[PDB]
Amino acid sequence: MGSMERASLIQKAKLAEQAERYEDMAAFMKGAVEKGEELSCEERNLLSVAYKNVVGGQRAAWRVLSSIEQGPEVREYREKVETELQGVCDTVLGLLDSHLIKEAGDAESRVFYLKMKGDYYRYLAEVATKKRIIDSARSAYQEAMDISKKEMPPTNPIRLGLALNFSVFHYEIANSPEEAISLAKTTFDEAMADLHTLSEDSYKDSTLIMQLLRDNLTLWT
Amino acid sequence: MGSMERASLIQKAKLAEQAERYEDMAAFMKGAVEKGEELSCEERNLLSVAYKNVVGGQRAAWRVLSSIEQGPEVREYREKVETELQGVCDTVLGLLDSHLIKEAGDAESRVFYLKMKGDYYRYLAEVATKKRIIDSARSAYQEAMDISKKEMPPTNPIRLGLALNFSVFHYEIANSPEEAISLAKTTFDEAMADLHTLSEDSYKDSTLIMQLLRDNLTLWT
Amino acid sequence: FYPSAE
Amino acid sequence: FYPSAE
Ligand SMILES: [Mg+2]
Ligand SMILES: [Mg+2]
Repeated sequence: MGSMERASLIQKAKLAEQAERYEDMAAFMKGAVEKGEELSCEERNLLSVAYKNVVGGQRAAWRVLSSIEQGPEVREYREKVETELQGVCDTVLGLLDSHLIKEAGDAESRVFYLKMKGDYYRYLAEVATKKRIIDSARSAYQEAMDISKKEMPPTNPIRLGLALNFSVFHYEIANSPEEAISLAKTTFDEAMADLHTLSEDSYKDSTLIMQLLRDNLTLWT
Repeated sequence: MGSMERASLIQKAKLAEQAERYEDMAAFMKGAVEKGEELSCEERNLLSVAYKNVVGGQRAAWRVLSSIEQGPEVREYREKVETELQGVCDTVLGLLDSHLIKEAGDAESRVFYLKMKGDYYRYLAEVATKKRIIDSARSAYQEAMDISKKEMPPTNPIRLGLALNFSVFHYEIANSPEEAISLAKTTFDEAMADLHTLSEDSYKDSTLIMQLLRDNLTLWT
Repeated sequence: FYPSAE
Repeated sequence: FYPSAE
């Protein structure tokens, strides 16, 4: 993508999203990041949707194959999909480390990128067989939590999605279901108390993510 | 795939189908065809499911992008997807021509492959801007029809799916809606009259495809 | 537009 | 298993 204009990459990412061509969408957004300029809010969302969909298909496939696994063919093919998943997570982590996080000074950008760092170390942990990868996810989520608590209101959708994902990290990855349940409860309750401050459209944005926290609390208790 | 055993390719195609990894499934089945042995019935179905899903995602994307098209970016990206679709159709046509069709002597195999040849020329025609490609689809479907009428009963599922697809070719590609409607009606009626010959399981197989013929007749009349 | 064979 | 953020 080095020969393509930044604006054309961004335009084609949006076309690829409409076409449900998520591998193309992630390749266009990788090329836009590698132009070296910081991303706007809408561009950071495009980067995240593209990779979420790519890695989401790889995670689903890896879970089907790992279940069948429980000749060498099932293990070889699960290994094949696992390696490709690890490569996509390494690519995202590499964009964050060169140089999205270091250039991100506003809280909205910095928390978004540190949450992504946590997420893609978490996806590495889901397949790992591990301590160091779990620690790297934890450390990224904790830095993002610290900034979000100081800099954003409790209803901010990035803060809420970070706390949701850190709660899933604690329940599924770190074997800390009580920490998961405490974080999801505290986050839901502090957001409920701040909803009165919001417009109708912001209220809809924040209550949609709060419902996910509640859906997990209903699964966990 | 040259270093992988045929049986391991077939096993991994089946794993890829379970995992909804259709590009991998088609690459495994391409490697199995290129071993040079004829395919069994279940292997021919694996080849067709894999490519149908790959090309089906490309057709859907091409339709979204062609609709948006109605700077150079929308046309460039529609061209990008179109070229990749044409490459998948060329790959399938190339497997059929080297050497699946020439080695196929039983009617079940030969009609299946000639129907596939018709189908993938039809997908080329959907994007073409053309006469020669439409003629190549027609010629492949007509050879398959001629064999199927002589060699298979009117309820045979390959015969029914060929007549369904040749009817869609006439309505959507060749601008012959009356030929489409006549073929779908005649095929439905001749199959209905032969259902009494079938087991319960064959009856279910044939009536499911007859319902597609009826669904198109309801759209077309 | 028009369903084809599975 | 447990829904994460959109
Ligand atoms: Mg900055
Ligand atoms: Mg033969």
